[PDB]
Amino acid sequence: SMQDPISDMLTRVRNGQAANKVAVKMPSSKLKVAIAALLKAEGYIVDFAVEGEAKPELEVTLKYFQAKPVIEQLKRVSRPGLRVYKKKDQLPSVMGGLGIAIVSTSKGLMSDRAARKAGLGGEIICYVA
Amino acid sequence: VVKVRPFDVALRRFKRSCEKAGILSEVRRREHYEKPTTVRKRAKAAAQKRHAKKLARENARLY
Amino acid sequence: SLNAETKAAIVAEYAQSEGDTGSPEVQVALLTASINHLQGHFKAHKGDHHSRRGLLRMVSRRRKLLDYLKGKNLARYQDLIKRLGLRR
Amino acid sequence: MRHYEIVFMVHPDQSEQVAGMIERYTGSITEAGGKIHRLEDWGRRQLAYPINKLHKAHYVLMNVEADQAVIDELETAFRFNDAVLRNMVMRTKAAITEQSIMLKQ
Amino acid sequence: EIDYKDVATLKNYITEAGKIVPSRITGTSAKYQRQLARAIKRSRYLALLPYTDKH
RNA sequence: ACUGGCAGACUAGAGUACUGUAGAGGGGGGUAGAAUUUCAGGUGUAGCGGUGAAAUGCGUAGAGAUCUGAAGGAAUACCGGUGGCGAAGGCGGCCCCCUGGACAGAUACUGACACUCAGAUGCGAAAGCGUGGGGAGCAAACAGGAUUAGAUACCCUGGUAGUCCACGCCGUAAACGAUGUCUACUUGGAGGUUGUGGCCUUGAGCCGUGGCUUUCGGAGCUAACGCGUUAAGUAGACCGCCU
Repeated sequence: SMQDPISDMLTRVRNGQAANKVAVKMPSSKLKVAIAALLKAEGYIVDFAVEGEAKPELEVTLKYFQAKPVIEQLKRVSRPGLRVYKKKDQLPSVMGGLGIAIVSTSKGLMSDRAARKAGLGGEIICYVA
Repeated sequence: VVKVRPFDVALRRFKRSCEKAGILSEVRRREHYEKPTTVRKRAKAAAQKRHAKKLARENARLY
Repeated sequence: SLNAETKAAIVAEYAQSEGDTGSPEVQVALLTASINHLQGHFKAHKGDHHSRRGLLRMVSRRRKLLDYLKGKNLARYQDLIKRLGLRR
Repeated sequence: MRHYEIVFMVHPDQSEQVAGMIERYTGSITEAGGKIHRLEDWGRRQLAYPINKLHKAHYVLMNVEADQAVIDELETAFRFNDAVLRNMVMRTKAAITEQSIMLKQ
Repeated sequence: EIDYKDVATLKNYITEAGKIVPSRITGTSAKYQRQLARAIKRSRYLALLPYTDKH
């Protein structure tokens, strides 16, 4: 069964970037869209779009720079089989601060930088580098 | 079966009428018991060789 | 094995709505009918191990649907049990 | 009910009895709610190999509708009738009321 | 549409020995070949075809 | 926010109903033809059989060969296929009866009912075991003949258990793809097979769309060999296992 939609999102992006696909579509969800918004903010994707009302699909436009894919790493951290929650003082730095770690805080979903500045910890979704 | 309609023809026609009923082929099959495993092993290697021929015989400069 | 007329008798009897084929109630009732019919077969055909694997999938599936419904509406679950004669 | 195609081949000597057979056999079928779709006495024909040292036999083709109980009856009849040399009963999907290759010839 | 009664057709698909001919030779579709082989074998039981040239 | 709970909602997962389709899927029963062996009779007359050669063996009491018949058992030539079906083991003549699964199309239904599974349960080649049958062929053991330095072997002539059936038991195999199950994603080429739709079937076809399967290869992966959309790639869930 598919028991981790988020990891599926990340896989789809990671495999898209690997196959030099322009965009990737997947079944949308709140958290997928939230992730896609952060990834846009941080400049790792080009854009996203949620089409459909009945069964909404998400379309991440992937980003390349010098014909290498912008996303090098897209590691899921908090799996379903092992959740990972870090306090603010214990938030992961990624690629020596040059990558993000997507934290889910109780005031939304943010990069580890913004979480530290906010003095929130939360659930670590993934590392993007 | 060959009705002699010269004999020399008739025996050649005979010899080709029994090729085509795989008669001698069949006797040699059933002289000794081929164990079923061995039958299959032969049949796979047959197919495998036949393909591995055609494949590289389409890849078939020399000079 | 259950043909179409016998199915339809059931699908009409246990339907929880209009042209309900898919309620637990219908599904379980059909499986119960299949299982009960097939009991004759395996009395006459104990060695039929291959068909029995298919019998046991019905037995399994029944349980799963029955565990579903009990989890949803316990009262519906209690009805269905009583109507079918299942001691689940 | 199910549709069958029955071919039974009668011993040549008893070729006279054949027409009697057709009647009585279909009798049982017709009786028990059983349609007879096709009935094609092909006559005597040369057997493609000896059956009981016989070289000819009287073929009879009969397509019926019936329940299996009726055909269980027939197969047993054909067994014990010493004139009926072979018989192949085949379940068919749908009734056949045409004419066969055999009779077209 | 193959009948155990259509001897004439079936005979195009048996050798002189009585053997069923490969689908490779005849060019029959796998599905057809299967249905021939079944018919030929029913014919043989009704002594409409022979099993063997010998008999 | 995310995970959980609780109360609802949803249809993509999973399942149901309908109609088809292909198939050595399973169980039961019947039957056909070829062949082997034995037997009976006919013909016939000195070999036959076997091997590297030979001998044991068989044959003048008539073999072997040939014809006819009979009786048995076992297995189903051709079709037949890197075809098919099955969870795996495995499944091959034909016919019937009972029966499982898969797949496709179409519409309707249920509404996460799912995935995996410690322990548990069931199925599980061949050999083997019990009881009762059966016993053509084959053949552990065994006997004899050869070979050899020897030959407790290989080879030859025989040959019993076993092989077959019923009902149990056993629970193992290089039970192998030496590759856990489930899910999603990621260039292609050539095939096979089984559905379905369209076109003009304007002429066997061509083009879509599914299922299953074979092969070659790209990226990637890998110690390498290789694997390569049926992954040994990219990820997730769970189990088994290694040190």
